[PDB]
Amino acid sequence: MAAIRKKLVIVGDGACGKTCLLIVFSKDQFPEVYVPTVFENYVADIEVDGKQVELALWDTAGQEDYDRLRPLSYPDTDVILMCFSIDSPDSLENIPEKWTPEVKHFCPNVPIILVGNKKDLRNDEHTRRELAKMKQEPVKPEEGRDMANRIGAFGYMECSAKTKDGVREVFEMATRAALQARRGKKKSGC
Amino acid sequence: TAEQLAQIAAENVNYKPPAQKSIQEIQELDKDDESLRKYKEALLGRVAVSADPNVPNVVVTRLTLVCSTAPGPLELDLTGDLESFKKQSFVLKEGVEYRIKISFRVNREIVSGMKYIQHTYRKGVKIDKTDYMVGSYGPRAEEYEFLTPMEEAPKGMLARGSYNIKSRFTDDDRTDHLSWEWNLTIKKEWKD
Ligand SMILES: Nc1nc2c(ncn2[C@@H]2O[C@H](COP(=O)(O)OP(=O)(O)NP(=O)(O)O)[C@@H](O)[C@H]2O)c(=O)[nH]1
Ligand SMILES: *C/C=C(\C)CC/C=C(\C)CC/C=C(\C)CCC=C(C)C
Ligand SMILES: [Mg+2]
Repeated sequence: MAAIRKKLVIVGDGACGKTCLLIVFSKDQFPEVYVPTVFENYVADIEVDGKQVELALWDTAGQEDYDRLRPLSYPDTDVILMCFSIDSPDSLENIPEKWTPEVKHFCPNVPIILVGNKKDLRNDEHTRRELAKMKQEPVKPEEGRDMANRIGAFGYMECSAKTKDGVREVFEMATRAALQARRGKKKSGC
Repeated sequence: TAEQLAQIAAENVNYKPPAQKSIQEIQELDKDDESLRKYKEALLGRVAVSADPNVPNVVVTRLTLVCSTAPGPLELDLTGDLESFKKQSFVLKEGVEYRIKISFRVNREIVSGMKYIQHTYRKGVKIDKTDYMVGSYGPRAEEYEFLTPMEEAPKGMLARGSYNIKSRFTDDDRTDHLSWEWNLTIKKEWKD
């Protein structure tokens, strides 16, 4: 029954789908009415490569007025899911501006996985035309892919909390990366 | 050598810290939102704490060498007289694996980005800078442990001998929490 427990923290601008992803991972039913700002942390038993593993999951408040409060949950962290929304090129822009500096500063040698939220919106008309209202299109998978490369993530995984597509897969990658163990401090010193 | 100490020595973002903010100020933003109150409680957590500007916010208690081999436990008590570390030197066995464990108390406010910077000198030549992000912590009665990632002491004929160390703690605000020097000596074996 009992198992290895790995700590996982999820970061990203606000409006990117952090809380929803988590809800659906526990509850299994996408919020019908009301979305909490922050989901209470909890743990998920998940079975990966036929290994019983336990995953402590922390939602966060991505708004700037918590820039000081938020890092309280970084210590202990085994892996970081860094989120952006696929329907917001503005959130993807913020990845190497705000998120990875903060994370590479607070969790030096901790692996990251780039998580593109709300796939279901990539080919949704309303979305396509609201972005076009300001000369934008939804984020391309090949754009996200090299971001992951640019920030040096473990990998790039994309999903949709609403439709469930790829959510299961997202956390198995996280587990895979938590069970990884070879990093730092690059021979220094001496 | 003593000269080529400087070759050995040649083996050497930006995040920006948050606008300053008090715990009381934090607890009042979005006071309406029940999920956000609980989030705060999970991190701070269930209130209540000290607040008189007068005590320092962070106080570091011991720095300790964790390492299976070792025959004594090895510790710097950093509550006593830091002055008198200039007068003794710790042996560390060449080539061993160790971790460093730091105990400290946070009293009053959030420490943001606490770190431990450690400068190591020999024959007046700085030969290593190292720093471990200890990270962010809120105030609580119970003290905090923090272990650095595993490392190995160096070895060889050169590496054996006497080092002079300047350690300090700071944070993303540049608070000078503590500074001190001590001595280290690297030997073939442990003392005890
Ligand atoms: N279509 C679609 N909408 C989604 C998906 N995930 C989240 N949303 C929606 O987008 C909004 C963002 O919600 P949320 O999940 O709270 O993201 P967040 O990053 O937690 N925001 P906050 O920082 O404010 O807590 C919600 O209104 C939710 O309905 C998804 O996969 N598909
Ligand atoms: C090539 C480098 C040589 C020859 C010397 C480098 C040796 C170093 C940097 C040892 C310093 C490491 C120390 C002092 C860690 C111990 C810390 C505690 C016991 C708290
Ligand atoms: Mg949220």
